[PDB]
Amino acid sequence: MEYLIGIQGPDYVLVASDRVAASNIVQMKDDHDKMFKMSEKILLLCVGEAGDTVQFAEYIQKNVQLYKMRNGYELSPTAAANFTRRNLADYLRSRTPYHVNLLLAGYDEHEGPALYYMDYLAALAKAPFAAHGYGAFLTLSILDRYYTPTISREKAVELLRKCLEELQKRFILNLPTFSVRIIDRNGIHDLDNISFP
Amino acid sequence: NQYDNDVTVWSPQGRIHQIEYAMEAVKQGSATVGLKSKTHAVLVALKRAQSELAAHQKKILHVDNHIGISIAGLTADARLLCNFMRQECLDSRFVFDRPLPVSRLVSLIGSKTQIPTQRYGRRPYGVGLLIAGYDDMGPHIFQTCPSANYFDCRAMSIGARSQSARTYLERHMSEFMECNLNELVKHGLRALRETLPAEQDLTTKNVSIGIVGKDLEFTIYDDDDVSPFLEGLEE
Amino acid sequence: SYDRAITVFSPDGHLFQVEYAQEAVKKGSTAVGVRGKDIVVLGVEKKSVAKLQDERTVRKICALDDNVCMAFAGLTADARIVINRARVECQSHRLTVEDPVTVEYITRYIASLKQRYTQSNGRRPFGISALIVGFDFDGTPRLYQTDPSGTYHAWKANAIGRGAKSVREFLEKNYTDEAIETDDLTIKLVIKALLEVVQSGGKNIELAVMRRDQPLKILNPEEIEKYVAEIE
Amino acid sequence: MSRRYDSRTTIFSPEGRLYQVEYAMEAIGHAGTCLGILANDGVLLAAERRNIHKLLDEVFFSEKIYKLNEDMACSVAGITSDANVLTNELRLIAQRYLLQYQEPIPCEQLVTALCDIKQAYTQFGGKRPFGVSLLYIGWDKHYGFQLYQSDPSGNYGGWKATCIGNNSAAAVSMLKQDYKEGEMTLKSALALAIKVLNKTMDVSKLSAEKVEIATLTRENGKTVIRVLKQKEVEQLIKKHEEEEAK
Amino acid sequence: RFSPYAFNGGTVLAIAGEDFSIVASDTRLSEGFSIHTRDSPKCYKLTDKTVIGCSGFHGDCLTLTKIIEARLKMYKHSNNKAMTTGAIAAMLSTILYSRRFFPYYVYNIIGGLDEEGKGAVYSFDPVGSYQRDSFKAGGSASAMLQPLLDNQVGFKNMQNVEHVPLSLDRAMRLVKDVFISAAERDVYTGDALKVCIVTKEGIRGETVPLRKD
Amino acid sequence: TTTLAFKFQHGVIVAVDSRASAGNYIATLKVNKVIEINPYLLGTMSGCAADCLYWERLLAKECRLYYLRNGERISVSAASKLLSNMMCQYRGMGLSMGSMICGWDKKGPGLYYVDENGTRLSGNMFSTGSGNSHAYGVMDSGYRPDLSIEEAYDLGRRAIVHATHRDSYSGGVVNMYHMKEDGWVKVESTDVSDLMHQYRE
Amino acid sequence: SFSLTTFSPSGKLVQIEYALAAVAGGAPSVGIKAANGVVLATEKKQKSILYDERSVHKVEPITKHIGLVYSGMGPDYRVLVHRARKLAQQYYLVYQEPIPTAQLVQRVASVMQEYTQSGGVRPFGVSLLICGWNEGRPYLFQSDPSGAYFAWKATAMGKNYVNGKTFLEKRYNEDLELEDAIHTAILTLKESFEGQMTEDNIEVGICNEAGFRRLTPTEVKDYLAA
Amino acid sequence: YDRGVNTFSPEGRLFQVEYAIEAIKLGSTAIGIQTSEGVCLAVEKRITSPLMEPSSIEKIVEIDAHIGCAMSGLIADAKTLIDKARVETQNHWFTYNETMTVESVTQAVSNLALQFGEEDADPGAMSRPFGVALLFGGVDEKGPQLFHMDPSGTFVQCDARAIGSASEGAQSSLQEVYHKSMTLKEAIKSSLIILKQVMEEKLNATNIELATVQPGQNFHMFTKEELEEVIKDI
Amino acid sequence: QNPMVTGTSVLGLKFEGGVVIAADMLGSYGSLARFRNISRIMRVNNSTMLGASGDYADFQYLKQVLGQMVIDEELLGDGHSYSPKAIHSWLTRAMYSRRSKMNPLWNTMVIGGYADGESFLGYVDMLGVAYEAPSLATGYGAYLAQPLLREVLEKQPVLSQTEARELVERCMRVLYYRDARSYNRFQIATVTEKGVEIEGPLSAETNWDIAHMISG
Repeated sequence: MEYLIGIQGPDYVLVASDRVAASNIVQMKDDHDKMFKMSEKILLLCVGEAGDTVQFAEYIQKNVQLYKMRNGYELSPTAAANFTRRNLADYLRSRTPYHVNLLLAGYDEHEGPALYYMDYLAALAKAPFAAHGYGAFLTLSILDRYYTPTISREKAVELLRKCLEELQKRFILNLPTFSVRIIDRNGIHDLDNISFP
Repeated sequence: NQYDNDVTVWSPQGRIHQIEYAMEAVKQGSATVGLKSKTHAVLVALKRAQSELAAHQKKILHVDNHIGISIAGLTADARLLCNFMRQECLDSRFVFDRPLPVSRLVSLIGSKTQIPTQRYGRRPYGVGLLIAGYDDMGPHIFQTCPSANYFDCRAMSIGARSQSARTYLERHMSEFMECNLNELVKHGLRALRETLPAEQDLTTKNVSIGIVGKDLEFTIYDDDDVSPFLEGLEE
Repeated sequence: SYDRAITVFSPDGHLFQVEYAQEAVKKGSTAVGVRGKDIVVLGVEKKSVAKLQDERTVRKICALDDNVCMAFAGLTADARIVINRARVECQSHRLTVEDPVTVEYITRYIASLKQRYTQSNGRRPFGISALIVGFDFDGTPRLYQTDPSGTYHAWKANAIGRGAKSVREFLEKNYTDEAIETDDLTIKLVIKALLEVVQSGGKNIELAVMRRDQPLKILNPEEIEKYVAEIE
Repeated sequence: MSRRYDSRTTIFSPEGRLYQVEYAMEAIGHAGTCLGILANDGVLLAAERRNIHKLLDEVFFSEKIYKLNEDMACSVAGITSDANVLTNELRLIAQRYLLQYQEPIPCEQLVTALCDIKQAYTQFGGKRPFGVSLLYIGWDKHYGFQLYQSDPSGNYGGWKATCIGNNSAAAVSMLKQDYKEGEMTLKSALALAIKVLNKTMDVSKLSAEKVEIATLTRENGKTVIRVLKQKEVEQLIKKHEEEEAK
Repeated sequence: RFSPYAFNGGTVLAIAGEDFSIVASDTRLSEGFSIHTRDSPKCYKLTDKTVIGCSGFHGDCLTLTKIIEARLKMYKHSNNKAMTTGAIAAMLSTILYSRRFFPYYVYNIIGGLDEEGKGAVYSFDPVGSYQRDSFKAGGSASAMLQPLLDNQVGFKNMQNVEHVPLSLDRAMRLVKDVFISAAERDVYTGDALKVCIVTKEGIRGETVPLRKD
Repeated sequence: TTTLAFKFQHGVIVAVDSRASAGNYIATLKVNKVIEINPYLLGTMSGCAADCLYWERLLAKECRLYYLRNGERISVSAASKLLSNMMCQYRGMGLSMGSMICGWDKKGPGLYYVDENGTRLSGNMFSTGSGNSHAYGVMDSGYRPDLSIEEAYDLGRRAIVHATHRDSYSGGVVNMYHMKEDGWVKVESTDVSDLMHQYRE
Repeated sequence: SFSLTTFSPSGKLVQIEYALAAVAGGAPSVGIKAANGVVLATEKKQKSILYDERSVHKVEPITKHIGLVYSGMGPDYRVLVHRARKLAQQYYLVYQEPIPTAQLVQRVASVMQEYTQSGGVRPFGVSLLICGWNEGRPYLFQSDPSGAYFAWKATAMGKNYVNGKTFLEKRYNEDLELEDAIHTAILTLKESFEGQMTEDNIEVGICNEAGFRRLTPTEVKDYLAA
Repeated sequence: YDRGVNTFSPEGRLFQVEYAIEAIKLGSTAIGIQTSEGVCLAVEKRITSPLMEPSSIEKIVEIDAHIGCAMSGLIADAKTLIDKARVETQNHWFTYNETMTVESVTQAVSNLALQFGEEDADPGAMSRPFGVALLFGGVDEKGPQLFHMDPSGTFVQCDARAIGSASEGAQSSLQEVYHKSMTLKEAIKSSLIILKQVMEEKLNATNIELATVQPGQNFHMFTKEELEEVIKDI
Repeated sequence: QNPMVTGTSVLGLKFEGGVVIAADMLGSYGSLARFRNISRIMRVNNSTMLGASGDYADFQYLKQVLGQMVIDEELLGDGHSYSPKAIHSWLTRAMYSRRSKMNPLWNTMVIGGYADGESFLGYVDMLGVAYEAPSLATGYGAYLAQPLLREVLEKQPVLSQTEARELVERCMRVLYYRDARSYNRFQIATVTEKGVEIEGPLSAETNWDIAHMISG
């Protein structure tokens, strides 16, 4: 059960994904990047059954790239999750139901940076921060204590280390390496990969 | 005039001119002849080359061990019926594990030939088919037409300049039943002599044959074994 | 449905329907394109509107992808269907293969459609001829022209539309290694290629450029006049 | 079947054009005169009614002016029967867009969507093309106030001002002369339609019943569309009534 | 209710000599513990150099035999040539996968001469995998015959013993005695033995009796 | 049944065993799991044997198609990309196939792992099969990014040795395939049993 | 499988142009919308006294509040009756309400639009007058073979419609009672129809707050007092 | 136009197909060669402008390692047929795990050519015949084989067959020069002599394309190396 | 699919220039013996015949298909007849497609035939198992009559109609004893060079004296 987490600040959206892809008792690829890029200001992060993550992500990814070419502009973060929800809902009752839990982040010149939560049943929700997997128990409860709507993006990553260290302490599965990115009006900004030497 | 446009339009004399011109295209090409005795049947096909550099076209299409056919008419139009006829013969041994009877096959081929005729938009097959086969009742020579009509003949010559060939076949028809396999090929090749002018007559290179028999499956000969078949015969 | 043959042969062997299709290609506006050294540049003349039309829908220089762009000369009708379904192939190729699109790969699938439309029952051959130009891997540019008949060629310098043969005469004569040397000389060649068929047109020339990793860029009217200012 | 009676629209003329499309543009010219203007404060639409009789009623909102969606509208000049087919298809494309992205469709996207359906019958199918020419108005999130004109061949384009139907050469000529680009707004430029509709109509004494005017303006973050009051349009014509004297 | 197949027993073993290939199997056909008939030849000759036995459910053997021969003669008339022993291998492998969702239950062993004249053996499995080996087995007794195959042909687990290439005389001793030993202890083998040998001239087939129980 | 391969500066080394068994009973000791695709592309086998044969041969066709099409010698990443697609069509119909993708292109000696559900994973060091767990331990003790080709085989040999030693389903004889720029080469086919006396004493 | 309707060099539709020419060559038909109801008057002309009048009626109801008349080819009108009635029932399934007049005639004329487009089918040779009552508003519409439906306070069609419109330019006034509008329509057809004027030849029906109701020959005989 | 596609003539010919074979007279002159040591095919590129790249246009493409191609008349008609020809060729090896014989190549193409029709079919069917004259060569275990195909769809084994505009006098000229055991290098000589004589432009490495197939050497496309050598070794 | 009209054992044996086929006239619904008069045996042209077991319902459908197929060749007058092989070949292939479609006809059939002095006898199964043996049984008759036949076939491989039918009379005599679903009525169909000859219903005399030997 891989773990995703994300946080939406006023001017920013902080997202973090575990890089470990494991099978049975061993880690296949521990640094494998789960973060996918829908467009310049809009990314997507998915977790779930192995094949469903990779495969279904290309659908939303390539089809949004087709939109920008016709109308000359990218979709809005709201239209993104919408277009993502219906396609996942239409394929939910099909012969091959997909198991994926995804966080959708993006920026807009009006709505600003946005974060949208989605389950495996394609139920869309707008929350300041959300997580996936079993790790959401040990983490999001900490965020409820220390979060404020005015929190700076600097103290964000500083706060995220408190939730991530609980995964190495109490939480059973390793997840040694974590990927961190942040999105604002200036575009995607990559950050340090947190590791415990 | 205005009645020659398609098959559906009937002439005031009650004739379809497209079917009439379908029989004309058969007369526009290589003349083949075949005959059957009480035992063996032979199909003599005349191979023609466009030039001397180009080789001779293949007028014989192998169907099955007990069945073979020669084509006279538009070349590629026989390819559609070929793959169909081969598929029908395979389906017979695929289900019944038995070779399809010769008379039953031609009746099924004549059906597929007639279906596109009355239906507008489908071109009728413009190639004639001379098919032979052997069964428990002996060999059979079945000549067809683009009109889908098919007969049963002791010997038949179709194509251009087949007039003098048929006249030779009628007078010698009484011998065709009692002759053995060797004499069937001889008189069968001398019947092909009348289909060509007095300059170019016959060679072993441009003439191929095939035979089917009691215990002998249908085989195809072109040059090697045909040379002793032709030589030793007066013309 | 509607099922019959449209294009049929002739007693001389030539195709009536296809020749009239290429005739409508020449009746359209004059479009040009060249394959530069490190870049590619497209251009097309603009029929002069009087103080009315908006240039958003009128623009005849489009982009199929970040790697490849295109221009068209002919009936504006059939041009938009090809642009749409080619962009679908660009995303479908990236959906099927993680590697990006190839200019030669996308070009053939385009002209292959016009070949299908010619021999299909009830369909019609298009009256458009499109210039497919883009960047291949390692940065090697490629310029290809389509045909209503379905064939596609390769061109270093090309001109389509009205007076395409007239501009081609200027091409073959004035195209040398001196041509398309630099980004400036490549653009000035496209302008001069549009100066033969222009009658008192002036500013009507609009240009476009794609530079290396960057996607198709439209030169502003003032940036166009900067290169047009030098003639004599 | 009877290929003798098959007209084969897909056949090109020896001049390299289409038979039906060329005759379709002429049929549009016989229709009523309709114009439109793109201004700063919004879009302007005015249409003449060629049908004139004492028994006419027109219980609907307007004759040649229809409402595509919340943010867009349209006019029509051409065959009146095939107009309802295109109007329904525009309402289908716009609402199917609202399903996926849950947002209003931009002006340029809805126009190019139907033009692909218009020319699809000229490409194949053997069915006759459409003889309907449509004007498009509305507002979108990006480009804002927009005015579009369509052709029966499927071609289209943006326009600041234009005219369709009868008197196309005279009206468009009179339009450009006094047209103020990005300057003269709804209030002022509304007097031009009445001025043009009086010149395009050969019968003098332009009547407010013989014409129809509708405008669309987004105010306070909400798109507002209405059909102008005939009693006020009369006073708007009373302006033009006193214009030749003063 | 309904079982798509039932195990019918039977055993097929094929050893490929240097220039020859010997294929031998019993005629015993049974269902569960019930016997059908004592003459049920598994080996089916296709072309001059090709003979194939099929060990498994007997009904699925005939359908493949017909579909194979359907493609064989169809290949012949179309391609004007017979299929090589190696060509039938990859052909039937694609035939098995088309039915993958409704798997044929059989053990297919191809035998005959290759293009070089050597004996070739191709062993298949119900899912359609294929491989080439000098000696293969199939069926229930295939488990019991392996040590005797790894001894005479295999030469494994002996201390400094010369490795002689197998001969026809040894094979007739080997292949029979391993079946004589298998038919004793295994219930699914016996009642007769048929041997199919194909050389450059053609097929040579003979039948040798086994224990009647 | 054990299949392992790992990427390194000098190319990739593929090390598998020869024994594929049905149940506790050994089918054949000499089974060849490694499958040939192109001179520069080499396939593997895991799980169902027939599913590896068919699809990689179908991919071998696809590798020829595009090569008979654009003649570009399709990249290794696009290979597994095309393989992922075709496998996701029948996903859920019962196809279980483990496998690996080895090859060399302009990017380098690409190594990719493909699952039954279409999972596509690149990386430096892989493994799969029943007894694969015994391989990770001995292989992960010590590492040099740049491998000496000889001791690299020894690291591959000693892996398979102790791996197949603990696992009952892994065994037979050693199969070893080095990867090179132009094309791969088969290093050796060696018995596992006789390699013990070396390591044993 | 091919549409025979093409554009004339003048732009007119030749097949539809001759469609109305067949409509004008039929029996005259008129209608008037006044006060709370709408009247439709048609003339049924048999070929002898041997044909039953009450067997087949030209005025037919569609739904409770809607009815239709016609002038043109008889058989072409029977196709529209089945398609209009079936369309109104498909309406009642979705919205569970009676169908309004504007919604009905729209999609009913769409059937005319389909057969003037889809291939292998000739256009209709009929023109229908639409009568409906919804939400207190009387609705009188006129449809043509091309499928264009308009709105009319009063109208005339069929034969001698030019003189029929001339009567409506005078005899038709505003604030006119429905009963007087019926006798007014009789005065309109007084000049057109000749010979013996009876209650069986003329066929009249109306629609009002109580709904569309066809008139019996006995009631028409009282309405013939003029 | 006042005639059908399948309408028979009073002389027993098809209006459609007759103009097909009549249309191919405007194509580019190309000649195939069958030798005891291999198969040789040459084609004239017929470039209408220096800006047009003769390297991008290819009238000879590789289906299998044995089989080559040839093109004349309308180029895209051949590309449509070669596409499906390469699909069924790999479908052969996908099943039988062997290379398709030269005969089975033309059998698949002859089937695709015979399917031409309009009514009573799907829209994905080819309505009119191709204006291409096809030459399919190759070398297999049976030895070198060269086949000729016209819009009719027939295939016949022949030593050499001329196609294109000059096919009239070229085919009679190929008869005279080619005889007996004449090999590859000796075939290229008489090939470039007859082709250069009939075409307008002079022989050049970029004005024509040449490729050969041998028993030991598979299909090998001649680059600037081999092309510039054979033109000066003529 | 359902318990529909289940059948009983089916016995057949080759002899010189002919085939003996015997089957009971009892249809059986579940454990109940319900229909005691039915026609199990059908004559197919002159030289061939068919009899079956298992579901009698599904048989009549496939029994009817053969009738229409025999008409096809009789209308042609080609001078040929369906061989027992081809019918046994068509039957094995036709019933085979029922297994791939997951709707198998549940039956066990036996085909007698006489061709040019060589009498063909054949066996088929629902699942498609087919072979040729001189003695064929169905169901528990394979557990009873089959070893009794092969006991005599060892000493007398060649038999005439005399001892063949007389042995079959003794075969079904045991089917009363150890087969609970058998019944008194049975039919004897003999195919000779004169064509199929089907005798009417017959009975069998049996000896129950084992009952009185218990008290001893």
